[PDB]
Amino acid sequence: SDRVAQLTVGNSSITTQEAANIVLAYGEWPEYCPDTDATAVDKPTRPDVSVNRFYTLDSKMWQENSTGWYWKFPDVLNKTGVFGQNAQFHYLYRSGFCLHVQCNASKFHQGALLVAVIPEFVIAGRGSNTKPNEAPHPGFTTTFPGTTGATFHDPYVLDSGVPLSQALIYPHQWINLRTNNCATVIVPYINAVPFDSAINHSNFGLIVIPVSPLKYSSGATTAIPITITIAPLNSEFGGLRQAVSQ
Amino acid sequence: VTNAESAANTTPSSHRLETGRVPALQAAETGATSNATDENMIETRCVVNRNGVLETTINHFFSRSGLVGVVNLTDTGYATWDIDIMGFVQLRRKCEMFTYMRFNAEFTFVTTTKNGEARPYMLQYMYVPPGAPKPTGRDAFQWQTATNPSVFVKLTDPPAQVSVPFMSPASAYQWFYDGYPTFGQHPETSNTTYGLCPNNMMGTFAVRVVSREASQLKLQTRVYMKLKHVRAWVPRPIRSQPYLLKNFPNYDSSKITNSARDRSSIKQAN
Amino acid sequence: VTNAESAANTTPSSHRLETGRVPALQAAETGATSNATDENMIETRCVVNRNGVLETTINHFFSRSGLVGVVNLTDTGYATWDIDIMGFVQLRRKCEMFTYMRFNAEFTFVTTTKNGEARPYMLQYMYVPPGAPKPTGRDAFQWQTATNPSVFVKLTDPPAQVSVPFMSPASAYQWFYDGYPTFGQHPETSNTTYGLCPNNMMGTFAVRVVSREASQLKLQTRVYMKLKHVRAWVPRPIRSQPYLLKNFPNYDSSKITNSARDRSSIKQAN
Amino acid sequence: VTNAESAANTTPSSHRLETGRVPALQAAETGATSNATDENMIETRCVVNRNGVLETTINHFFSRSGLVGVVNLTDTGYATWDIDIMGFVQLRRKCEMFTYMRFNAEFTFVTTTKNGEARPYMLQYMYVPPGAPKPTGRDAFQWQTATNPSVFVKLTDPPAQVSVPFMSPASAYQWFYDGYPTFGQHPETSNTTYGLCPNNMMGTFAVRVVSREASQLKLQTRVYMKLKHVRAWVPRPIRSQPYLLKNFPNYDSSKITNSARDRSSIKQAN
Amino acid sequence: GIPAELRPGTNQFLTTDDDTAAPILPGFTPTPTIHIPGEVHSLLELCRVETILEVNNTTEATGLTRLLIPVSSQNKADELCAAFMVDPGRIGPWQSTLVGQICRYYTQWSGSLKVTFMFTGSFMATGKMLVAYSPPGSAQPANRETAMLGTHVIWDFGLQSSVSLVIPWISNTHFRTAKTGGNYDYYTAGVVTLWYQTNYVVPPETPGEAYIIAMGAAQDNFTLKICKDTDEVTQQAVLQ
Amino acid sequence: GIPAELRPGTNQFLTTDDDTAAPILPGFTPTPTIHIPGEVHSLLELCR
Amino acid sequence: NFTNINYYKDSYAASATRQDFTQDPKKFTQPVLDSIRELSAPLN
Amino acid sequence: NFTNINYYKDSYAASATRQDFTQDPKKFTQPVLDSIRELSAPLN
Amino acid sequence: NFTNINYYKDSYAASATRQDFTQDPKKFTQPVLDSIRELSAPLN
Ligand SMILES: CCCCCCCCCCCCC/C=C/[C@H](O)[C@H](N)CO
Ligand SMILES: CCCCCCCCCCCCC/C=C/[C@H](O)[C@H](N)CO
Ligand SMILES: CCCCCCCCCCCCC/C=C/[C@H](O)[C@H](N)CO
Repeated sequence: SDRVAQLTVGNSSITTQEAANIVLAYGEWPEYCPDTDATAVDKPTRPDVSVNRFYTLDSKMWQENSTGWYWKFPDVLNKTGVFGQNAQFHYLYRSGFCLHVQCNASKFHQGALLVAVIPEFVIAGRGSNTKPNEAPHPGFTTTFPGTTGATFHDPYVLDSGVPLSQALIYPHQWINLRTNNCATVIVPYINAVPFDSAINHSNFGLIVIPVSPLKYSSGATTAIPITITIAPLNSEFGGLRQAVSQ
Repeated sequence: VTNAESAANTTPSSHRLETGRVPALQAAETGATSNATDENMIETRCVVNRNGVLETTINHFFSRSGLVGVVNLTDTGYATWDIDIMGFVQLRRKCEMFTYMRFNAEFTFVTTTKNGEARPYMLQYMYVPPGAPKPTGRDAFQWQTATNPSVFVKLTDPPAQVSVPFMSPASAYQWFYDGYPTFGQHPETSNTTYGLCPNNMMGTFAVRVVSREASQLKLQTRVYMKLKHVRAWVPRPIRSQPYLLKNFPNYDSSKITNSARDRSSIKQAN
Repeated sequence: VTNAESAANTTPSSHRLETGRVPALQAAETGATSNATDENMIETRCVVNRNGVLETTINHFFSRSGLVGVVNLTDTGYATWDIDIMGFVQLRRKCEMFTYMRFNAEFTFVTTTKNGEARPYMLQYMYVPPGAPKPTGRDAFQWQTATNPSVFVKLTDPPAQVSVPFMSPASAYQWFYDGYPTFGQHPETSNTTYGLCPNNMMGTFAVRVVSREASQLKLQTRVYMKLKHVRAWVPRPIRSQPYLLKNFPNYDSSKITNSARDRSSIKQAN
Repeated sequence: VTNAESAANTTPSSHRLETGRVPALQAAETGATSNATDENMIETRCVVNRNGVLETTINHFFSRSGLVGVVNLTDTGYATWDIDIMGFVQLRRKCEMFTYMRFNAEFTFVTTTKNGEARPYMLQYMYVPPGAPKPTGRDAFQWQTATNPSVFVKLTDPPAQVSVPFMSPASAYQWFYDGYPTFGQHPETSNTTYGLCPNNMMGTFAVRVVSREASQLKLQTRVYMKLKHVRAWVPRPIRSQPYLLKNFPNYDSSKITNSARDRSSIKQAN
Repeated sequence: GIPAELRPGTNQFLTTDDDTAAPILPGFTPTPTIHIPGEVHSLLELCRVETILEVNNTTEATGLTRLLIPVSSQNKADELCAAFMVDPGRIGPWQSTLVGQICRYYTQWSGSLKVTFMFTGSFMATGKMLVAYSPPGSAQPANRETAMLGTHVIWDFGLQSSVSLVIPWISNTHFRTAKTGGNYDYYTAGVVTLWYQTNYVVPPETPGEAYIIAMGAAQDNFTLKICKDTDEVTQQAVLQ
Repeated sequence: GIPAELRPGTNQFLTTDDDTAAPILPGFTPTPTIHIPGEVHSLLELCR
Repeated sequence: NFTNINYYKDSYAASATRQDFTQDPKKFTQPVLDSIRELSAPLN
Repeated sequence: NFTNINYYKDSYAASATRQDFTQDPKKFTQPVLDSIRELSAPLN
Repeated sequence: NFTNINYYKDSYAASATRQDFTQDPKKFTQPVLDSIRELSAPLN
């Protein structure tokens, strides 16, 4: 009554037979914007069916000597589905998300993963250069990876000068290959403004760093994938105009 | 929500000899901190704790003055300083402990001389908001300050001190901004505008010596900022790597400093 | 007459499909501003506005100090200044935004030296009303100030500051006067007295160094005026042309500066 | 427990002629002070005493300022002083009259020059708690005092004065500690750690001249401490031997000073 | 004019002073607040979260295998796995956690600690451990019979893959200075050791090498006194 | 600003003065007291 | 102890206002949905 | 917030008195004689 | 005589508080167990 679960959101469902919990980020639920905190005058739109559903990304192979991956959360979904059309035609965007990262393995594989959300996960440019105009900066396909993700170069500092050891102050879970196979986080809309564009600003970002690397014996399955499914809970848009890709 | 001072006291406990009640076996795979306390593991006594925790709020932790910037005036005639408190690594790390912060401020101006003294001259401090014209000379018309707030103080006076409100267009100051300020084709080589929040640009701080001819002194005014009425949101880990730039969280690829000093073996506590 | 703070909030609105009710078609030929609001044109939501408009009154807009005049004292021994605030174009334009103004004042006296310093000398500021004899020397009998208000202050003191009431014979100060002060045959060539309101001549402001011999310093005292308890009437457009004279609204016939900068075409917003 | 001011008055008494009632024969072998009073020995009169004893409490006896330490600054650039009040034998003996003391403090800083004057320079006093890094230069980063309490005062100002609370980890300050701070093999020759209470180490007091170049003056700042809200326990005899060391009660084996001056004979009062 | 004398403390700028100041902007109202999730009110909310310790901070550990305690199968009984000091204001494993970076801003701490061990290994690998805390006194124990004389816990790798050893507040003084070394070994807290209680038993066709992830946090009665500045941040020149 | 003149005795440091002082540590509570036997309250207890 | 007293109309120029001891550690330490007891196994 | 306090008999030496939010925009925006509705044609 | 007035939240920065005339000389002068009278022989 605690390990089996089903998460029906829209016309999509997620079944699992061994999980641990569902961490609720900062103990709060994704809500609609109240009339007190709102500042825009135009009426917002609410599809409520076509955008609040589980979108599944491509799978990431988990090699033995892997470093990690990271995705921006309002940016992985801009070309896929009706959510990308809504977040390309409109100008303002407010929604929470509902994470789920699956990584199944047999009872003879060992390893663990740390999955977490990092609000305002700013990517740092690597290189010793204390000169404003000569310093290195990350490219556009590194700050905003897209739907194909991006790998870490130094997962020990989260590619931002911040220790991974104390990265447990974030809403997170573990995927221990002996206990569970799925980590899920229900994150609300965290921002300093009530509404914000979904093309220039990426609210937060998932990180999956493989601590205690994958180990197995000969004869077992080598290809161990990693699949993540997102659900934009309580999406609402505003400021309809011409569609802009990026 | 509980509101109390001191510290949670302990209660008397005895030994437990039964099955099914296991307070020690936790499960960290759920992303929750363990809730096992003193009384359930070991036999304990009763104590009444009086160790006040008033000094651990985020309003007593930040309400302490601290150097934010230094302004060298040669006497070009004047000197400017773009207001950004992320220039000295002492008050930058405490503010970067958090993601969003909403607070009032209180700046203190301490001006000295080259060798260190206080000659009875006069100084004008002028705050230039975003959009107001910066002064182009020591006897320009911008110094008429018909609307800009200015302070006229001497070197032989106590250090000047003003109070500054929350002057941001957003609802809070964010130090980390995961995005670009504008639309368009962003480059792959030199993203010189990534992680630049426009809600934190507060203007320019100018200073001149009120005179007609040129005074032959090289001054140096230090700005000491203190935070008050501070609210904080979304805590985040404290930085361990040395700072390189001022507006960017750049670190060094090689020679990454470990977050714990080395010892001989893993089976030797000392 | 309505009295409220914040800002008028909006109300929810739906679409209208009917004839005879047209809120968008106005008629500017009646000299009245259009009264169409947000709700009637587009479908809107409900918001509660809290954006305070306290900072937009004519009493917070004028209650800011500002340079009105400068008085150069060579030490003739003394120096005079006919009180007229229309000499610097920063505080002149805000006051010429209106036609009639009734207010109290608060003058601040900031005196410096040639190179800029404050030597411990003594200064006497004396106000000479219209009709009182102006001083003719640095050791004359007019400085005995048996009835004129005077201020004795040093250079090493804080800047002096006094409060001045509404001292006009009319009911308000008018900046624009469409007439002549006297009767008679007015000339066609040089009307050197047109637009000269006699209700604004307030007197002369004199300053000397209190001594017996001559002090070898060239001072410079700046008068900073601040308005308070201000009432305004009959608003009028703000001036766009550069100022030429002090008591006259003269402009330049040739090279008239347009009130909007040029662009390429009329079909290109940028 | 009795609480009263003035002094216990006497009562009238007459002669006693009886057996068995002997108030004069005491017995000092019981370790108790004799309780015989005036009235029982001699015939006395009645008096009402009004000689107030308010000036004999341990709170009026210690609430008097007194030199605790002197700090010589040459301008190394800076100067430090480990806080320990047992360096001058005037306030050390009154505090060593008692074993345990719990009190607040109030330090006063009096800084002079070599020949004795007060040049208008600036001084920074910084308190370094145990564990905080001591400054290594006159322009180091420790002087940024983002958390350490600091005082910026001039030489031409009144002497600085701050209030300090009870900052000990134990419940009271003990001056005499009959033990060692650590475990292990203690030596027989040089016990350089006997009688060293770790609950009295309060940190380091640093002082610098706030400047950039080097100021050519030799200063000397005297620290005047005053006790207040003082509680005392376990009184002990006052020292009669001259002091030799600072943290140790060492005396001289030879030439022991007698606690009473010599006279000719034992049968000659004068 | 009312008579008024000036006292010592005039014209001084105390850094940690609570006083008013003249406002630059008269009649100002800031931007209205909104509801941002995750508001902090005290620093005692950040100390009660588990955070991986760097118990493997020895040399020859490369970049990320410094957070892992290697476990394998032994040949002699009563073996030892790892050991580390308890002092959070000390250089070592507690330097990499979140409570040991907040207790470094303050020069005093008090209350109980908490260390949580999570076992990342195969599902078929059983075993038992004896993690034992020892108050001050002699050095680190050499035998398991000496280590079991303190306050130990017997944790066995089962379905629940995490145990928590609470470190009780056993001290003489009410508080402890977060600066040990020298004459400050009077404020030491003790040694936490982890022992190979029975063995690490593994079936065939399964790796015989696993890892334990140690985490650390504060307790309900944790408190701190007297703020200071940390020793980490070093700055030569201004960040231009 | 309220008018106020300065009197003799300004800027002097009297040793036996009873006055307040600015506290260096804001929001501080000391170590709790315990019961230590033999508390003195006056110096007239040591003279008897 | 009169300290809260202000001397201007602007409220942001006052001292440190009322010290409220608000503390909700249940949102950083136990954010899971299903409330877990502390005397039972987390995963039944 | 004591600020209105004066210290002389002359009332013109005080601070900025009571802030009244008086506002009559109907004399600059709609000064016509015949009151026009906003949901009808101005000139019938 | 207003002197006790403080001006901060910290109570250790005030003046010399209430002067209590507490005095128990019976613990230094007569600490013996058996209470001895002053009009009789100490050792009967
Ligand atoms: C001349 C006297 C008045 C001086 C006014 C200076 C204060 C105006 C700037 C407000 C400062 C707000 C605090 C810092 C704001 C942002 O966080 C910084 N830009 C950080 O980058
Ligand atoms: C020496 C100390 C007292 C100085 C008194 C100077 C103030 C007396 C003049 C009153 C000024 C009223 C404000 C300006 C009046 C008219 O509008 C100007 N003439 C404008 O042309
Ligand atoms: C720079 C301004 C603040 C200066 C702070 C200095 C006071 C901090 C030290 C507290 C002194 C407590 C009284 C003396 C304590 C112990 O008894 C001494 N170590 C005696 O050896």
